[PDB]
Amino acid sequence: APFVAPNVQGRVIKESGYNTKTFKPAYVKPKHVIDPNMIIPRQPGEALGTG
Amino acid sequence: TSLPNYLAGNGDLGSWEPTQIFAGEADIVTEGGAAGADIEIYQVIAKNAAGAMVPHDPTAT
Repeated sequence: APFVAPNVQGRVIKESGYNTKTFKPAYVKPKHVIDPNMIIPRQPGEALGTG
Repeated sequence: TSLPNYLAGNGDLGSWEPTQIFAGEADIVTEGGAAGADIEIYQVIAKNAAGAMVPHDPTAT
């Protein structure tokens, strides 16, 4: 606090305010196509020879 | 062919990969025209002066 000789009035002290922040989410969208080519060859848990 | 093997060995049956072709969602349009030269699988094709299906090659005058 400021020192002030007791004859004079005194002194006004300033102040301050504040700020704001805002954000927006990004957007993610993957996909897959499913051909017959990704279906027809053999998967590993299938017996050899036949299917 | 004729004799079976009794011994102990090893081998690989082989390997398999997927070959993905499509990349989006357009409509698909197909046609069969007569070819003029040998064309591999999934090769880009042009059309020559006789209306055949020559596989695509630029810088052809």
